[PDB]
Amino acid sequence: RISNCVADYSVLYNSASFSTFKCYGVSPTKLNDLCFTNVYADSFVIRGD
Amino acid sequence: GKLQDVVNQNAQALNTLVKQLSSNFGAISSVLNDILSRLDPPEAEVQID
Amino acid sequence: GYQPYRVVVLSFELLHAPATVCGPKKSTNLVKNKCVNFNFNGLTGTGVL
Repeated sequence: RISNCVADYSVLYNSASFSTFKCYGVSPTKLNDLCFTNVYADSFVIRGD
Repeated sequence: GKLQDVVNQNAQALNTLVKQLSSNFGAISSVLNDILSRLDPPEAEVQID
Repeated sequence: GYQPYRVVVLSFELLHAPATVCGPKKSTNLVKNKCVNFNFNGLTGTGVL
C-alpha cells in the first residue's frame, strides 16, 4: 500500500524498459495531473502469453 | 389549485431535468469535467457520447 | 511468448474521501472573486471562488 507520496508517473512511463503499460479508466500520460486517495501496488511473475 | 398545480408541474419537470445530470447513462462518471480530466480524447470520446 | 514477465498492477481508488497521493504539480497562490479555472487535489472546474 502506497500513500502520501508525490507519485511521478511521468518519469516512470517514459522508460523504454517496460514492455507492457496498459491503463484502464485513466489515460497513461494524464496520470500526472490527478490526485489519488491510496494506490495499491501488486507484484508477481507470470509467463508471456 | 388550478394555478398552483401548473407551477408545481413546471418546477418538478425542471427538477427532474436537473437531476438527469447526475446520471451516468453508462459512462464511468457523470461529471463531464472529470472524465475529460482523466481520459485521453480518443477513448474519452465514447464516454462523452 | 513463454519467457517470464514481471508484472506490477497499480490500482487507483477514487472515492468521496480525502486525497493523499498527488502528482507533483507545484501549488500556487489563491485568487478570490475572479473567474478562474481551478484544480483542487484532482477536482477540476471553472468558476469564481
